[PDB]
Amino acid sequence: MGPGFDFAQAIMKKNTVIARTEKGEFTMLGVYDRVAVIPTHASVGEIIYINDVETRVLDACALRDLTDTNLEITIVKLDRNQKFRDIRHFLPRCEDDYNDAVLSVHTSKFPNMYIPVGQVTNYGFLNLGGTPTHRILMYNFPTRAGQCGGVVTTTGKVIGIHVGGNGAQGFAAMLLHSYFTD
Ligand SMILES: Cc1ccc(CNC(=O)C2CCC2)cn1
Repeated sequence: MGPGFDFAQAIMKKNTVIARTEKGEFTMLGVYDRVAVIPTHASVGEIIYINDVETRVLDACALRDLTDTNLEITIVKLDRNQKFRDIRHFLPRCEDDYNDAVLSVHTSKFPNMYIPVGQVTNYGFLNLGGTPTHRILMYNFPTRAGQCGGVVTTTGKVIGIHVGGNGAQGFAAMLLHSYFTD
């Protein structure tokens, strides 16, 4: 409907796949080459389904900060025959607050879904499903089951992936440029 949504749809059409693990279907953001991200609670194994194709996982790393605190981001390298458009130049370099964000989801259950979530707070610490978690972004939208892995964007930036909510607020893990240097 506006430049926020246009940015969102562009990231969603070229840089997302549907990932299926034993814990469900997730929106999965492709970042560059064969490297994508997913919430760590997806419990990625040796094999994952990508758009319903059986795919070997070449590497998976659950990120933690230098205090050894969960960040809820798993970086996955897929044995896929095709590279993602490199979007690393849309990743923020630092922890920050944002205005006017969109949360975008693409699954069997929620195809082509775009939610204007509004102001995003650098919340920091969250007890997420009983796990101490850092670098959490917060937005005042009642997000629901099925939205985990959804991409959080502003105009010009891919800032996070949706990892949970409490019925009134939603929570995203930050994406930082430093996670994807090579
Ligand atoms: C569906 C669609 C595709 C591309 C575009 C043009 N803008 C971009 O490519 C953005 C830079 C990162 C995403 C707009 N809408």
